[PDB]
Amino acid sequence: MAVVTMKQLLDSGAHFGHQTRRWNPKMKRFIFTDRNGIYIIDLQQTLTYIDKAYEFVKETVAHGGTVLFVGTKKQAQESIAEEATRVGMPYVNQRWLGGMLTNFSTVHKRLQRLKELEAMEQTGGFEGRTKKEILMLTREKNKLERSLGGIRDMQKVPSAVWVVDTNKEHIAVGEARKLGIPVIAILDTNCDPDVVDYPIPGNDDAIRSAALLTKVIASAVAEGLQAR
RNA sequence: GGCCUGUGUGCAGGUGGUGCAUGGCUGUCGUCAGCUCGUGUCGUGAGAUGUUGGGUUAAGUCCCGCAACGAGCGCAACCCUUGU
Repeated sequence: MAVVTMKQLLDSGAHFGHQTRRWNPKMKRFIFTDRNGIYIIDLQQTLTYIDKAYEFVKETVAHGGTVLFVGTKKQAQESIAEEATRVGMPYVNQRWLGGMLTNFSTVHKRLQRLKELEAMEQTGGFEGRTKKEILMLTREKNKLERSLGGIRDMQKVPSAVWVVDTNKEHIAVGEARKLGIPVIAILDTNCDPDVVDYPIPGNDDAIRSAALLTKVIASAVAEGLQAR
């Protein structure tokens, strides 16, 4: 079962991959052909694996669970932010700090610092805070927001992750597979299916495709919530 | 009770030794800006990362990046004096 299909999928350009000289030949299971020097992806496999991952995220969220959206790539980051802001789920789209989920104690302590600074802002304490103090702490708040702002309310150690461009975000994949978390991911030709559990073999270098895949995963988690 | 008196007894006393047994204090590299730690990660491991890289700074000062995130001692500032 899929909310979308080949037509409204390849309207974007998800069927594309990368050139024939940058690819993991584990992808052969998902290769369709080679055209214009790039490989083309088996969208039937993408549909059945979309169904797999949809059922996965649905049952996890219904049992009580959370997905971390990670799309630091420029091609996807704004869409990732949009869907994650809509559904109200944790996300990062600017940078992955090494240790977000495996040094989560420390990263959560710095989230507590962010909330302390936001309570400071609520108090509007500006007169006891000198000028360089105000400016350096605003810069620090902006750093903490750019990095962790998408997960202000996390305190989870979550149950799933949603990756764009494993090659770009190999740190999150390693942290997940080290801590025992499942990762759904957009598998392009340059990616590795051995690390991804419930993949989604689309394009990562295409903004429309990444937005579309984030949208269907967003809808899946929304229905997993509505099933509560 | 104090005070001495001696019998002495304990013992005081030693600027007598060892600063290669020691504290304390000090010098010194150097007021140089560096030295470290927790967690995480990499590595069989010693260890590495952080703390490297680009730029900037008097400065590990700060920024941008970055499997690192942070913290601490140091930097700077708080102090005195001089200058309106």
